[PDB]
Amino acid sequence: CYCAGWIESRGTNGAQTASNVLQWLAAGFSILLLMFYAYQTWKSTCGWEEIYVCAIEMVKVILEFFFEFKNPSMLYLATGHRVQWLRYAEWLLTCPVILIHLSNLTGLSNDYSRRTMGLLVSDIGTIVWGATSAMATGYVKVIFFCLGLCYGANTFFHAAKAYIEGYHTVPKGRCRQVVTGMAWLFFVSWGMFPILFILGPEGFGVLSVYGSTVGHTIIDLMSKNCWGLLGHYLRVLIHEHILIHG
Amino acid sequence: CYCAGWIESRGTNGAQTASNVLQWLAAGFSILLLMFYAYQTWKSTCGWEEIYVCAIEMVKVILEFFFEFKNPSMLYLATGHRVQWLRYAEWLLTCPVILIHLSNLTGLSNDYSRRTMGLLVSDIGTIVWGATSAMATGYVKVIFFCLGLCYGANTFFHAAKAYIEGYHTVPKGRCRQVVTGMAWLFFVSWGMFPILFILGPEGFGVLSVYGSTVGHTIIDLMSKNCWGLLGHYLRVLIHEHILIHG
Ligand SMILES: CCCCCCCC/C=C/CCCCCCCC(=O)O[C@@H](COC(=O)CCCCCCCCCCCCCCCCC)COP(=O)(O)OCCN
Ligand SMILES: CCCCCCCC/C=C/CCCCCCCC(=O)O[C@@H](COC(=O)CCCCCCCCCCCCCCCCC)COP(=O)(O)OCCN
Repeated sequence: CYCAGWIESRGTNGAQTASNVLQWLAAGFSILLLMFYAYQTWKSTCGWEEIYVCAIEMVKVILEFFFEFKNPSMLYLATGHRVQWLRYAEWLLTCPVILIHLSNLTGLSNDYSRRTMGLLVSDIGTIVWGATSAMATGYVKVIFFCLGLCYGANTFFHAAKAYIEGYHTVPKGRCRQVVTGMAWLFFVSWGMFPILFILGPEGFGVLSVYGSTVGHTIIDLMSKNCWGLLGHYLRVLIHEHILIHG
Repeated sequence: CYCAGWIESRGTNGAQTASNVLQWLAAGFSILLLMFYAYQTWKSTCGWEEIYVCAIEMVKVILEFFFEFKNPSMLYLATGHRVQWLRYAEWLLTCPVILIHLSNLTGLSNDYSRRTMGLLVSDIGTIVWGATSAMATGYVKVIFFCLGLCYGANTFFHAAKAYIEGYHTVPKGRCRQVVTGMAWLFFVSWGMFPILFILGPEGFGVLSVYGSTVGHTIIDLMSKNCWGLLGHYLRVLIHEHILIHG
């Protein structure tokens, strides 16, 4: 198997250095957040969503530092396109959990509405179509990217509805500022996901593998570590409000 | 890109014929079920889960008859392993919806418990690990298959709990026989999914591409078309019971 499109070049030895540094920073942040969540589960209240997302992010970052360009994480394909399977697998593992966290922002409701079901179905669909577009190499890539755009538009509409509902159910004060910050982080990072797809090697080859890895690491820290930490803080504030007033 | 493991052989020209015949049968069954579900949505009650699963199955069967060995549906990989991406993408699209149907068997409850959330997370994880094992080529394949086995064991435990809960909430009579048949179909087909993985080219190369396609088509008809039709019949019986008694 030669396929000269496999060797190519992943970066410029400076994007590689930035990617390694950001991977170390993400690993450290995920590890520290995991110890913090373990301590909180021991003492305070803690949700399973943030812990699961942090654990998956830590595992993904370790595998990205070690074997990002190896077969399970990087599919090389007969078309000459190196597909970052690790990215989309981690998306499938985390983003549904992030939206399960988005529903029931206040970690108090035990049940989930059908809007959550539509959210999850649309998100799984949009990640599936994004992966297929990454592996689709051509006009099929454009078709599957547009399918993912439609699914992600539905996902964004449902997520915006969930964010408005959370903003209104949450107590007035610090809680709504935390909800607004969560919404900002969520929408910016989840809208940079398709932007990075377009700019990355999976779309127009502008960002290269290492630059795309750098950008995806940054918005991965934003969308999962920082967003999960803000969700945990929102849950802590809600628990305090329930203890005092409720 | 030569990679002599890509050409190989997909079947014996009889497994190919059986695969084509079963694809035509699945396409016809999905089309007829789609007209039936459209008629039911027009006249009777009909759930979105069965319609969505049938539509995805019809699209998947069309793409399997036409471009099953083409790049978007078949990733060829630098390792020489032809990965059936269409299979795992369709799994990610349907199986979560099948489990959303498994929760709320009686199409009456608007809310979903955290057990449904765990079901969906475990199922997405098990499909992700199955895809990674299909692309992982070696001891990494075994490791990811075992990870998928753990996730699918959790999924099966939660699905069994959901089936017992549905069997007990459903009215006594035809409804519980339909629930039992749904449970039998679900567990047999979803347990043949890893059996077919083991026997297929993604595991031990015993079934070949065409034989694996034949088996997956059969248990795809069982797990999605027949199971969805039985779920629709259960919902129809429950609606009749509500109309008469409830
Ligand atoms: C994740 C995997 C990525 C895969 C990569 C490849 C796939 C490509 C697709 C990925 C994503 C593609 C999406 C692009 C299309 C998005 C267009 C879209 O649907 O836009 C969505 C929203 O998404 C956005 O990003 C636009 C931002 C607007 C929403 C921000 C505020 C709402 C929530 C904030 C709550 C805090 C304040 C609440 C009240 C404040 C005071 C009362 C439209 O809602 P909506 O707006 O109509 O809501 C109902 C409300 N009228
Ligand atoms: C889908 C994508 C496939 C990916 C392929 C590669 C990934 C490989 C993994 C895929 C699947 C891997 C699973 C293999 C290992 C799973 C074994 C396992 O976990 O087994 C699970 C599930 O067991 C079964 O598979 C069969 C369940 C028996 C039926 C029970 C529910 C039906 C109820 C309906 C009618 C019954 C009447 C109810 C009451 C009657 C009156 C009292 C253990 O629950 P459980 O049994 O302890 O429950 C709690 C009950 N005590």
